Amino acid sequence: KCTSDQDEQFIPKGCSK
Repeated sequence: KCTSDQDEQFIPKGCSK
């Protein structure tokens, strides 16, 4: 997930991957 709760400026390792 890219957005988790709310992480608009932050995407984790594996989101767009």
